[PDB]
Amino acid sequence: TLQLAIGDEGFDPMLGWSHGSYLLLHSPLLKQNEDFSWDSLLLSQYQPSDDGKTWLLTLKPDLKFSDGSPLTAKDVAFTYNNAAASGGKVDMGNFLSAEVIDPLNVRIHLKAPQSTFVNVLGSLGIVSADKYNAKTYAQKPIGAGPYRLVSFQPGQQMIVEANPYYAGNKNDFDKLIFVFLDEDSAFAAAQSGQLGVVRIPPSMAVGSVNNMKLWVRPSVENRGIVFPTTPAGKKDAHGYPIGNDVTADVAIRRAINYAINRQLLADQIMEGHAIPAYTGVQGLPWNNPDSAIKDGDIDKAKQILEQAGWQLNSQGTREKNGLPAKITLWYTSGDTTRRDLAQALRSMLKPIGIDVDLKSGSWETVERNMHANPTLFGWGSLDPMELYHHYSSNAAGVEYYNPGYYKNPMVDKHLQQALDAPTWQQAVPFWQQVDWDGTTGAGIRGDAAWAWLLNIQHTYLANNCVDLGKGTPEIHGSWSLLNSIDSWK
Repeated sequence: TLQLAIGDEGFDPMLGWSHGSYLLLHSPLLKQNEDFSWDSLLLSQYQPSDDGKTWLLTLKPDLKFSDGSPLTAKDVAFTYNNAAASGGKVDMGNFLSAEVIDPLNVRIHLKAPQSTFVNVLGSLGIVSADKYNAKTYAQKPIGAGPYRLVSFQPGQQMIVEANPYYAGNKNDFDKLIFVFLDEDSAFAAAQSGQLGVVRIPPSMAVGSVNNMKLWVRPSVENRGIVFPTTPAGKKDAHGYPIGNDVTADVAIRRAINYAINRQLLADQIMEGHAIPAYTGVQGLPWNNPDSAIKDGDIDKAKQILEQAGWQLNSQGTREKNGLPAKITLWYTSGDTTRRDLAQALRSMLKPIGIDVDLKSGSWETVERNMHANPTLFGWGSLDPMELYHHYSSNAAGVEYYNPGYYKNPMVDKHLQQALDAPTWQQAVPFWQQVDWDGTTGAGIRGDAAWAWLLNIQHTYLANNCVDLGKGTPEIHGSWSLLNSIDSWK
């Protein structure tokens, strides 16, 4: 037994993998290693075709779900076909269909080559063709994860037991209880010795708890400001304004990037539980290894602005051809740390004479303003596909992606070369050129489409006897701790 307080309450793999909770009870076909390569949990073999439009998957013969029913090609095919089912929350634009070849073999058909399809194999949990959404009386959820539901009490707790049919490696906890608490009850329960693990906010200045220690775990979770890259004038299909005449100037974006002191933001806002990020894929293999800069450099930021024609006007604000550098940074309301960061960003930019006003609202309000204004966002992903979402001209203005309508046809070309690669390892050099290819890019040396700021580290208090192990950096989502669950002792 172990009791954890890692966040509130779903577990349905068809809702996708933006959150980690599905991993308690379900399993994808592959699992990512700490070094970013893939291990097969459920497959003996997988192979893309040379044209890249076909993948063949071979299941191990001895697979069952958590109720003891068999996990077969049919289940994998159903899972993929159904996740692609039209009003689905999973992104399966490039996927066409999954065919059963025999009970141990599935062929996937894609519209075009996609090096990142390996990430879908390693993320989409496999559900039962027979049992998924059957709504049968008395039937618990059925998956192939390491645990199995025993009981669920909304607003209170969940109890699970080790899944005896699990294809992977068992940990040392036969039973887990996940309690759904508020921070104060969490700490009281932690001090009482009731809880063995508690997620705490990274921005908390945590002290000592009795018989507990602090684990700081790396994450892909990040923060950044995305800039409108074109000038004002146009509108989108809902009448929302696109462009900003100030941030359309690359000198502004570069200057802001150089002026911000990331480390200082880490130490002052996030209690040192963050690291500077200069790109949206900091720490990952597909990060360009020369994309970092020496920041918190007001002098250099100033030179940058002067050489591009931004001169201090009489009001102490930078100006170019009668346009003063007055911008509004929009961010989502309801989180005091996000406000703190927004304010810090204003205060760091005053000294170079860019006047940043602050505005928050609901998502719905932010949606209307995000194409006309620099906007603070939190992203982060273990999938390089994310670079395409940020920087492809085809992602421009699709939902929350590429809100700044950034378009650079060389970056499009490198994204496409990365998608065309035959392994993710062979894609890496092309993903890296997205930032900078010797001549152009999306990154600071090139178009500075963003001011990336930080990667957050996730923080947990754990009883002294608990080892949370290792894994990939945690996702940006709730229950992100579970990526390491097969290695708890």
